[PDB]
Amino acid sequence: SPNSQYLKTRILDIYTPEQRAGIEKSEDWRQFSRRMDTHFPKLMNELDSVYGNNEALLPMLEMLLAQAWQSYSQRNSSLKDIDIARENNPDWILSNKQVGGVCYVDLFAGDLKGLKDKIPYFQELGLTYLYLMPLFKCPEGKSDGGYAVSSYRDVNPALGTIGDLREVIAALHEAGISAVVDFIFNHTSNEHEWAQRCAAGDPLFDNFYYIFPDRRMPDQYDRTLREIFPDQHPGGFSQLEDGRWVWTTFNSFQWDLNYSNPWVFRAMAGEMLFLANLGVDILRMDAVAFIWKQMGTSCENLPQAHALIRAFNAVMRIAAPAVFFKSQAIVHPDQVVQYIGQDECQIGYNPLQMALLWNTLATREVNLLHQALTYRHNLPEHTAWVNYVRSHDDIGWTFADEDAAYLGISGYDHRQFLNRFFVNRFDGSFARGVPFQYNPSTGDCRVSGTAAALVGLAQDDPHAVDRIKLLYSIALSTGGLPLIYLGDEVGTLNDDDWSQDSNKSDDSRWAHRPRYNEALYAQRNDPSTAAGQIYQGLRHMIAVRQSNPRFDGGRLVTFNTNNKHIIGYIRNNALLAFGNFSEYPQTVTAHTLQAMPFKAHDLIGGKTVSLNQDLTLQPYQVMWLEIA
Ligand SMILES: OC[C@H]1O[C@H](O[C@H]2[C@H](O)[C@@H](O)[C@@H](O[C@H]3[C@H](O)[C@@H](O)[C@@H](O[C@H]4[C@H](O)[C@@H](O)[C@@H](O)O[C@@H]4CO)O[C@@H]3CO)O[C@@H]2CO)[C@H](O)[C@@H](O)[C@@H]1O
Ligand SMILES: OC[C@H]1O[C@H](O[C@H]2[C@H](O)[C@@H](O)[C@@H](O)O[C@@H]2CO)[C@H](O)[C@@H](O)[C@@H]1O
Repeated sequence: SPNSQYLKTRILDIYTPEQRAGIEKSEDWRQFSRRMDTHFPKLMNELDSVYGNNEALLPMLEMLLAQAWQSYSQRNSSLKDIDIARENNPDWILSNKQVGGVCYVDLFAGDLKGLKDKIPYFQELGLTYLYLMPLFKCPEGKSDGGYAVSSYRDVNPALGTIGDLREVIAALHEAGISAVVDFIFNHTSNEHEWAQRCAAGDPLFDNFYYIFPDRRMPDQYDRTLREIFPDQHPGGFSQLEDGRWVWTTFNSFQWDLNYSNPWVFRAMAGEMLFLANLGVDILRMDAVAFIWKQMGTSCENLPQAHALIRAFNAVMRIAAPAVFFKSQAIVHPDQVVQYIGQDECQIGYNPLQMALLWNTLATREVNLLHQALTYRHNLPEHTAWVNYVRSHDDIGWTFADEDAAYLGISGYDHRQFLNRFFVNRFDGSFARGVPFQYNPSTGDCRVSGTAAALVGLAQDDPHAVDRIKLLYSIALSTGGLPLIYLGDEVGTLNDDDWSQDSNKSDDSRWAHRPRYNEALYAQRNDPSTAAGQIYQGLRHMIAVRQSNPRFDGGRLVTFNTNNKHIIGYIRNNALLAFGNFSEYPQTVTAHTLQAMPFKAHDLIGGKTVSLNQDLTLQPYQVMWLEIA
């Protein structure tokens, strides 16, 4: 394998002797050169572990590195300052000051210019992180909400132009807000030029996807493949009009890119650099679990998949240090955490905590939640969880069967209950969600519906508002970067047109993808409305989280409350949080609190709480007690 010095000499060969001398003395090159030496070894090692002695590895690497230099050279000065800042502050992601929000530009603000006008609200809310859903060109009609990309360079015309996106990102930076977008690197739409040219037999795009002559291999692969959208098609393949079959983990119009082809890595690395120079701070690595296939395996979380992401990481460490990755692996907890690392994905969605928040509301028992916060919360240094309550996607019950078994709980039976409860098919349920992808051959099913709809706000359940504040309080204080599903802060309900919409009716996730509700937002400052109660409640926790250093970092120590309905944990050995998941008053005995100070200030209610006597929490009450 070649080394950093050798490759750098060849990168400079594109310059005339006179030009070369000038480049080598420039600041840009000095920085690039330094980063090459520091991070190239990792890049080479990761790529070698995946491609081995492939003849195209060296040629691809030099092409990519030449691109990396040009990209860094062109990179805007303001972005390079951010590169330096984060390069010397890897834990910026762990700061309690961070609070993120996510929205669809079209649903929330119409278009990019309209989004730009919403920035003042984002600052009002206190956001320092804004994640925007798929913005680029995609097939008209069904595109899996923009996740079927037909062009990584051209913005969806309905949203604006690439120029408007640049302006938006710069406006967010001016407002002290980081820009976060998806890096849909596991697949493209079947209308993408690469897909068309590959299928057409263009030699320049040979093996860019996984195409087969018949069902021989697809049937073999399907013996071990998990079905993501069983409603759309069985297994992981779709048939082309000409009779061939293509690997399609998700919708039939989404073709899995073939990373076993080094030129695919190079191609996508190029797209990553493009986004990088737009000033994107964080890239949501869509479907990281599926980027490597191997017959006989689930084709999820394979070693090469992890290696490739680490290879991508190195490319950013070299040509755009400010760009961090956000893993979005919704898989077994043991696999989820493997994507999180300083040299892989610095942050990642925490589906375990999210799924258990909802589980606890249904069961009223914090057992599983406590277990998770105790054994699966702390992460390696320089990494953090992205804690959330809801997202653009359905809710999956991704807790570990092995973990549940320890608690005497049958995963299969328990999920059946949860699914029934949240789709209002369980006596007394307050949830008003709808099913998603019920799989008759496995019994699996997921849930769609907004946070407000799932807690009973649709029917005006008197506990609805408190439930919302309770869930968000935990995502906001356990340690990690909290990501609010914009619209939740005012109690937005399900969209009630999706089921009638020809392009959405077969995807219930659209139920929880409502448009900006002018009426609810207009009530955010009115304490007598649910919108106001929710907004002020959440805004206060946001204010406290960001100004109080006791919430800093991502580490926590659980506290045994001795009450199966109350969750408890301590941050920095100075903040004791209690959360009552019961609709009835619940007590934490004075005996249980003997090690605590006689009195402590509750940052939530603002009152002084006595801990030398039984502490009774009202239904769904949350307390953030300063014990130090
Ligand atoms: O305040 C609301 C209700 O609270 C109480 O009922 C709770 C239970 O206390 C919880 O434990 C839970 O019960 C679920 C259980 O979590 C779930 O696993 C499932 O249990 C199955 C089990 O999986 C299966 O292996 C086998 O053992 O059968 C079990 C029973 O079907 O389903 C349980 C619910 O049926 O949630 C309920 C509901 O919140 C309290 O007892 C109620 O009176 C009260 O209304
Ligand atoms: O904050 C220290 C410790 O307090 C509690 O421990 C209790 C325990 O539950 C009782 O069984 C008894 O031993 O008194 C202890 C207090 O001195 C929490 O339960 C525990 O998690 C926490 O670490």
